[PDB]
Amino acid sequence: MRECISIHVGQAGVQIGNACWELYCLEHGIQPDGQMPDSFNTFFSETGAGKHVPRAVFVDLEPTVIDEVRTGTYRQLFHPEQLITGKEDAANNYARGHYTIGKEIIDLVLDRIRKLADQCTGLQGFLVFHSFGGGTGSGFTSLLMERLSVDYGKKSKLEFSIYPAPQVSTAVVEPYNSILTTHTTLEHSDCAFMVDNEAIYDICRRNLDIERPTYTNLNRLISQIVSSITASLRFDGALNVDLTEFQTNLVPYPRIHFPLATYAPVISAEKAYHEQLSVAEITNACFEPANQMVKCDPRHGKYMACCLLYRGDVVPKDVNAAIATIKTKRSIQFVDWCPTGFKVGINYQPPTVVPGGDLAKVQRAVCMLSNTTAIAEAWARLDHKFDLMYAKRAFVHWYVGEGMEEGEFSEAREDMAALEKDYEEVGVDS
Amino acid sequence: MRECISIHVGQAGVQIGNACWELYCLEHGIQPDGQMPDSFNTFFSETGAGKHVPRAVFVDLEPTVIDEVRTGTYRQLFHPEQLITGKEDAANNYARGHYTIGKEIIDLVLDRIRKLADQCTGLQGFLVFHSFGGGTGSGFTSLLMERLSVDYGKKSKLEFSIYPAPQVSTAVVEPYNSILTTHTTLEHSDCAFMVDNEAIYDICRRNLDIERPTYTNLNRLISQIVSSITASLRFDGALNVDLTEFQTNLVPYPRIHFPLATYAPVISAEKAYHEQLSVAEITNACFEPANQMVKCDPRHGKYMACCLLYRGDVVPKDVNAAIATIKTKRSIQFVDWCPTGFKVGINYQPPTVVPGGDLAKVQRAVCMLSNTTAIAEAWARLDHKFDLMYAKRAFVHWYVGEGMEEGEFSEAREDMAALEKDYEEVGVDS
Amino acid sequence: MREIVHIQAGQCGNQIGAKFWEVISDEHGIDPTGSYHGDSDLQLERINVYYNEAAGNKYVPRAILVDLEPGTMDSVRSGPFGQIFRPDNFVFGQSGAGNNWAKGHYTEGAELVDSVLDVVRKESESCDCLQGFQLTHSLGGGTGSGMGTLLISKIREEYPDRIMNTFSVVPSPKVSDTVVEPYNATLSVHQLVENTDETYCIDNEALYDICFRTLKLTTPTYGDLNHLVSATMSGVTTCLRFPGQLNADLRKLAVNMVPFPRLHFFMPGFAPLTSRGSQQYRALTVPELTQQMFDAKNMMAACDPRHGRYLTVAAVFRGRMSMKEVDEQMLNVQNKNSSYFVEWIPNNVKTAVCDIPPRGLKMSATFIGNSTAIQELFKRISEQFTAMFRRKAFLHWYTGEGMDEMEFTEAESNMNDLVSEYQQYQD
Amino acid sequence: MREIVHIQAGQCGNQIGAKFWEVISDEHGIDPTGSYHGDSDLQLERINVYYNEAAGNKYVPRAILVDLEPGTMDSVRSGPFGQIFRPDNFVFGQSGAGNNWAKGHYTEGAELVDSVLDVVRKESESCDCLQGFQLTHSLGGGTGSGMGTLLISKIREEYPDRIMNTFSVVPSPKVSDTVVEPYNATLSVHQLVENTDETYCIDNEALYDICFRTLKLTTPTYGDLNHLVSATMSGVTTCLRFPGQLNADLRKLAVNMVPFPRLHFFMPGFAPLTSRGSQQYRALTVPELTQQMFDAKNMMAACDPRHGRYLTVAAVFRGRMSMKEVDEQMLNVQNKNSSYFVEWIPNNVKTAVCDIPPRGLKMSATFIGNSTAIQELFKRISEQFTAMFRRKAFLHWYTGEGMDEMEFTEAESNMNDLVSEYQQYQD
Amino acid sequence: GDQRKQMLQKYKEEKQLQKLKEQREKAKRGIFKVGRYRPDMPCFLL
Amino acid sequence: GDQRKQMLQKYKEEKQLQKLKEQREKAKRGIFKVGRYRPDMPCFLL
Ligand SMILES: Nc1nc2c(ncn2[C@@H]2O[C@H](COP(=O)(O)CP(=O)(O)OP(=O)(O)O)[C@@H](O)[C@H]2O)c(=O)[nH]1
Ligand SMILES: Nc1nc2c(ncn2[C@@H]2O[C@H](COP(=O)(O)CP(=O)(O)OP(=O)(O)O)[C@@H](O)[C@H]2O)c(=O)[nH]1
Ligand SMILES: Nc1nc2c(ncn2[C@@H]2O[C@H](COP(=O)(O)OP(=O)(O)OP(=O)(O)O)[C@@H](O)[C@H]2O)c(=O)[nH]1
Ligand SMILES: Nc1nc2c(ncn2[C@@H]2O[C@H](COP(=O)(O)OP(=O)(O)OP(=O)(O)O)[C@@H](O)[C@H]2O)c(=O)[nH]1
Ligand SMILES: [Mg+2]
Ligand SMILES: [Mg+2]
Ligand SMILES: [Mg+2]
Ligand SMILES: [Mg+2]
Repeated sequence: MRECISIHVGQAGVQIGNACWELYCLEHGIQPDGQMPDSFNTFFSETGAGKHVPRAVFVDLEPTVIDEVRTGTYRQLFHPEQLITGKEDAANNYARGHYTIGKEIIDLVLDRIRKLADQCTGLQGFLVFHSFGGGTGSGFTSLLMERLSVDYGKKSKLEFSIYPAPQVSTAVVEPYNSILTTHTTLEHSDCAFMVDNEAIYDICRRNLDIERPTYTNLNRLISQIVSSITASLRFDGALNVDLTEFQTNLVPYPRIHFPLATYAPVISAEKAYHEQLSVAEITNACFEPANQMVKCDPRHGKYMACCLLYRGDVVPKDVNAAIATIKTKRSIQFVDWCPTGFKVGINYQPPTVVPGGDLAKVQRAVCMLSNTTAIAEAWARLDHKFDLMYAKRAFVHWYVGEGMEEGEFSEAREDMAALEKDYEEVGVDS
Repeated sequence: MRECISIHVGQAGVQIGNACWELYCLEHGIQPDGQMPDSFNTFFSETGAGKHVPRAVFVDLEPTVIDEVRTGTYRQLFHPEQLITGKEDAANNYARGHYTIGKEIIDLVLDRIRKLADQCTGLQGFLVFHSFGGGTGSGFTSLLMERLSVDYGKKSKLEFSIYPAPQVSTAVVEPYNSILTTHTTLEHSDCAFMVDNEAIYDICRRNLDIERPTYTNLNRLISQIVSSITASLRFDGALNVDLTEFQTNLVPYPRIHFPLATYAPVISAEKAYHEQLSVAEITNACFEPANQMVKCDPRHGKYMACCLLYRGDVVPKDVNAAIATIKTKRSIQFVDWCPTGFKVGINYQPPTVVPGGDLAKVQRAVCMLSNTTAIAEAWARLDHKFDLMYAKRAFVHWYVGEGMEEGEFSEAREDMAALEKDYEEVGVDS
Repeated sequence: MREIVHIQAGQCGNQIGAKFWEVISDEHGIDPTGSYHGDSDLQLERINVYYNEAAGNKYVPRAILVDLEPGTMDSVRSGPFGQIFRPDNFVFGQSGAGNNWAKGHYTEGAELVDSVLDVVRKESESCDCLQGFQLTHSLGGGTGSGMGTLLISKIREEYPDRIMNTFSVVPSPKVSDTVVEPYNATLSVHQLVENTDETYCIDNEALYDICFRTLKLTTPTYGDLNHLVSATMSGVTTCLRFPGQLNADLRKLAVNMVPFPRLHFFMPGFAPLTSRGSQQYRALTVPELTQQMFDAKNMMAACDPRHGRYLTVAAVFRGRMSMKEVDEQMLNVQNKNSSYFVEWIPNNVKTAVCDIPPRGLKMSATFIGNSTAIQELFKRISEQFTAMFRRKAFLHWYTGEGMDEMEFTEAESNMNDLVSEYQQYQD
Repeated sequence: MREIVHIQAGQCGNQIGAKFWEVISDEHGIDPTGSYHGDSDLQLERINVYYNEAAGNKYVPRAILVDLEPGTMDSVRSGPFGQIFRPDNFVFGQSGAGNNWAKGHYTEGAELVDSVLDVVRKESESCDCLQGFQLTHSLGGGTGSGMGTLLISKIREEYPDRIMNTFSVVPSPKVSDTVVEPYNATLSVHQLVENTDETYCIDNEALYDICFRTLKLTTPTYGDLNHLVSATMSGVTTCLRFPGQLNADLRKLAVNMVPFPRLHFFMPGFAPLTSRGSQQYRALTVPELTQQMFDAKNMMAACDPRHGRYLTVAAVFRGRMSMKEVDEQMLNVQNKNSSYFVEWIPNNVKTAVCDIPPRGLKMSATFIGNSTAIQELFKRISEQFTAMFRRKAFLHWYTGEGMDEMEFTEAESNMNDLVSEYQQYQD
Repeated sequence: GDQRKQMLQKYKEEKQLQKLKEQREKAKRGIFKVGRYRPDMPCFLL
Repeated sequence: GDQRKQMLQKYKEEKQLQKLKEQREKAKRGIFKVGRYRPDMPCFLL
């Protein structure tokens, strides 16, 4: 039971999914060919005799990142109907991902999702992976969200997204895609996690002292986050957390479902020896402003509810001690209407280390998912960039040329404005 | 006992019969020369010492396919006077196969069938294989139907036919032959099955991932269907479905006897490893419009009776579970006057795999024969083609030139119109 | 000597009878060859009630094997304990009914039924004093329903003062594997109402429910379902076959369970039924046997006894145990559940107790209940029949063999009348 | 004979009950396989109060294990003594409430509560003289709190004259586990006020504090906390299970500790509790047991008894003991602390003496105290709820399954009424 | 605040009414139960 | 609807008449049939 289906959309989603499934195969002992020489039933379906297939679907309108999987070392893990390719890439266009190209490939992926969810008996939700700025990862992700909402309904919809960085982004039309996809994210998603590329970059530069990190480290860190999310469900612990439990304890209002996932401890091999890593200090490091994996300032916001997902040799003793010490600190301050704002989960399974990775093995690991008002200012600057581009009507003709109007841009902008007002009015004292 | 005679007429009939007899020789262990290096009595009659002769007759007005059989691998299987051969083909002309060329060979096929039928003591029925488009497979098959009806009478007649597609069609004068042969099939056949080449190509190209399928793959699929139908006669299982039982359970009204065949699983060797092939998923796949053996949408119609033929490692438990799940789905419509609409047969013999075939070895197999109203629209488009060609009287002179009146075309048109009216009447609720 | 002649019709009846003869020969210690190899003399004391003395200390069942397909005869013969049967008793046709009540009752049952009457005659005068017959069949098909029903009519014409038990498997709305179940079920019920003394409405879906939830059986095949039916219809006649502190033959249960002639459709049951895991966590006492018996979930009918009133119930107990406990338990069931029992029949329960239990269990029980819940098991069949009959669906077949729509109308009328009678006596 | 039905709800309730069955099978000499291996006949003289006789001299607990996810059932079964439980008593769903009182009380818990009621009906009818039920659950969760509260409501509807016991762990501000603790705590305390006969206010903070300073245990996991709660439960029930020089079952404690029907929230305590280092430096006598049980440190609630007035106090002693010694100790406690005991009740301390001490201890006692100090335990929950309720925080979840804010409002009205009652009887 | 407490009393009354209605509906036909005997006390001369 | 039930009664009557005629025809000569003796009961002074 307790199944959860992973959906990977776009290049970012597909690569993060490749890292995630590498990590899961290492976790459960599955070789890349799909063999085991129980608890793996969460993500892997047992077929026939000793053959495990992951409960995943990989979709991209271009076939390069999927043909890498079809010819890579994990080519025998999936079967071809879990790896769906289009003809023309969305080409960083929300319009192409949502209306023109997304329409002839949505039916097949929804059929695959239906066939996958029929096999599961205890489906807990969906883990959807995408990027805001990507045309596929915005448009087709939004289309798949609305189809899943009208199809499955009450099933939990958890998604991970790569929120564009304040200074760094590889696309010129990035804010358009971000606003366009978030206008439907606000209602078709139950809990959306954002991970910023600049934050992973400088976390790798400082904590892991990697001078030249690529997207491989990005996806490995994101895979560690998702593994810590699902560890309370793929193993056993003194304190278990389920996905619906996670939503209930983390989402205070229907429109406030955008928590910040931070992970600790991230250290190289050489710095692990000199540190006697206790639960208290990694818990403190989770609240440290430079360890947040979104480039924002928690000091300038208020924490609303944070979920603490411990794994390894962790006991409730020092967890409670660390939480009390965090409470006694005035730099980290919570909202007045949430006297208890800590959701706690302890798992006995330690985080596995993938060969070739830069993360050193640790007895204890923490993945705090804090819902805070400090993320409003990131969307504030995103709105500023959107307004700067939209005043001159730049790049709008590209979206209009294939079935979109200015009205959708205006309504998405005012929807984000209402969201900003919502964070402002929930962060205020009573 | 429980013998059934297979009659193959025309090129399509002869080639499908070649596939069928290759499959049956593989099923019972009969070597191509007719030797065993019981349960074969349904189709093979043991002659002399260790020699098995198929209970089949191969008739074609053209010699080419029959002499291809006479010099092929299975030349020793059939004795020559079963393989009946004319001089000139019907040449895609119903009149040639019915009145001029078919009348000089009809006595020989009838007395060969007589010599083949009095030999067996428990003759169950006739399995006539033909095609609607061809001149022989229409005219001569019709003539043989009247002769069998006036001679054998109450004995069952299961007829396999190839139906022209909306697009895939290799004969210009095809609709004329199709209408003319159905005008007699309506009353001289007990349960005429329906197969469309375009749908079989579509199934092969999506499921069996064959880019370039030929007629041999098509006949392999059709032969698998026929073997699944006759497995109850040829083997033993939890539930046994006879031919008369089949007709009683599938045909609600005397003129509505045109069920849609389908098969599941139809997958390649590389596909079967990853997929978990349970009873529920193949049962769902039989109702998938993508897997229909005829190009028509079951959604636009409503089911009237289904004959689930299970073979392999199948238990009645999950068969009942799958049928209940099918009942719960709102997309699969059933008529109100059929509260129970699933005739179920479970057999122990798994489907044998032809060496060199495209199908994969599977533990379970289903051949679902559904008497649906979706075939009315395929008949309607065939009727539109027929009367489009008839308004200009094109190709009519060819039929009139060799003993056929103008009135028979109009009377066959009226008969098909009455058939459509009957389907519409039985579709409406009460 | 209180003799029972067993008849099997159809594949379902033949397989259930094969398992019945399996369990009976196990109880009386008859080996596969057909010779006695038991240890207790009580096995041989009443061996005649189901068997015939052959030459050389060999016992042959008093069973008649009827079908229209030779395949089931071959399958029964090739199975275990299949060799004990007399080859003469195998009466089989060659065509098969094909789920046609009309065929098996009028067309090809007409010439096959004479041989069956000849064989059942020879068996009837081969015995000292018979009390009746035991037919096993199913209602969904045509051979079972039609053949066994015509056979029942002929037997009751020839033997009208003898009992007639029909352990007839009835169709179910969930487990429906033939399309013409309503027609055959209604036509067969039309004459089961008037031509038999006790009918045990076995259904497949309740057997599947027992195997799923009670037995915790992962993959129940037909072997387990037939095992359940065989155990129950062996416990019905254990009083005939074995000594007991309170005896009850078939006629006595017929008297105590049939207040009015048309209400003889009983909902059977068995106890104890445990999974392998819960075998050692369960005490084996009379109160828990009673608990399992009167559980509406343990029934082998598509009926909820909570939806109606019990007219009469029968508890044919088995094993060494006390009459005080058994009878106080039956009394207690009647007292605290007076709403679920009919009020104009005090002491709704009849109790029988036997000394020799089924093999492997130190005590056991067979539940038989004449409840008004059977009305809705017949209503579902009646409404499916009515849906299939307004549109004349599938009727060209049945009309093809001389049957007319008037017989369908009278069968529907008779079933509706029986449902009305059960509703009337439910109040 | 005065038997008790034990029920576990949620993960915390299941684990605490599992440790309780561990310690009580150790006390009664039952091995993990369920076969008696004790030495004294007193271990079987009253074995029926908790264990049901199974065939084969095997004992099964009268326990029903309830949760909304199968993980806790699998963890309980796979652990030690997990094989002793009856498999059908494992009533589990497939989703889990997800820290939602609504999902545990109305939507998905209420779907599963019917099976739990059926199993507890089996357990209550199988036994001769039932006296009451025990339920172990949390208050900050959705499964435990909400679903066990629904279960208590159903049981009281069905068994209004049987006592109700509930060992409830309540949230505390220090060890705050979830974010929706106050909602579930208030909604559960609401119906525990009128449905439970007596409730024990346990919390994880006081148990951790015990393990730190009294036990000197460096890294106490949840097993130690469950062991403390299990020891308290066993000490409460020992008068039923074992003899003594002055017996007091749960009804005696209820009538001597509940002066008014809404004041039945107790602070449990156990003596002696020692570190391994300090075991040999302490005399083992009644005065030091009495000083330990009355210490504000030994309480199992976040409640300082010095801040309130003891209404009634129960001290269930276990061991070979003088009665003069215990009685003089109670006089010294009630006289040196005349300002800490309520003044309109003379004899605030009840005494019960059992002659069978726990395993490994020659003398032990259990402290139960009905005090006005529960008022601040309720007030912290109430003020946390209020802080979360002006701003309408997390109410969209609970409103999603079909409640309204008026239900919450009447819940805090009830809790504030209870707080005012405790305050006004404190004076 | 008086309106709020009046609405609270009305809500409590409605809940009590529907609970009593459900109890009345349930009490018409008790559920099927089965247990041990509970024999009646013997009568003595007095 | 009364016509249908009258026709049903007529059909039942015709079927009963045919069945009675068949029974009368059969009863004229019973089938050849053989069993055991079934000895007569002894008579006693009374
Ligand atoms: N409980 C059981 N039901 C069975 C068994 N075999 C068949 N059946 C049920 O019997 C029903 C159909 O009746 P049969 O298979 O006996 C058909 P019959 O041979 O009587 O007539 P035809 O085969 O149509 O001539 C259908 O519901 C089957 O599920 C069995 O072993 N056990
Ligand atoms: N004293 C103990 N406290 C426990 C134990 N397990 C959990 N808890 C505490 O109880 C609280 C968690 O409540 P539960 O896990 O019982 C929640 P439940 O399973 O009933 O609801 P869902 O998790 O929403 O299904 C939290 O304060 C935990 O620290 C245990 O074994 N002992
Ligand atoms: N963290 C992380 N981000 C990635 C990775 N690959 C791509 N991205 C992000 O994805 C954004 C662009 O979207 P893509 O995923 O590359 O493309 P797409 O989703 O297929 O949409 P199209 O641009 O229309 O093809 C970039 O701004 C990157 O920040 C990756 O491996 N790791
Ligand atoms: N599926 C399938 N269809 C075939 C095959 N061979 C022929 N056909 C169909 O047969 C139709 C034409 O009839 P034929 O069988 O070729 O010719 P015929 O039946 O011998 O009649 P004549 O043309 O007069 O000789 C075509 O439309 C084909 O679709 C085959 O091997 N497989
Ligand atoms: Mg891309
Ligand atoms: Mg040709
Ligand atoms: Mg049959
Ligand atoms: Mg839980």
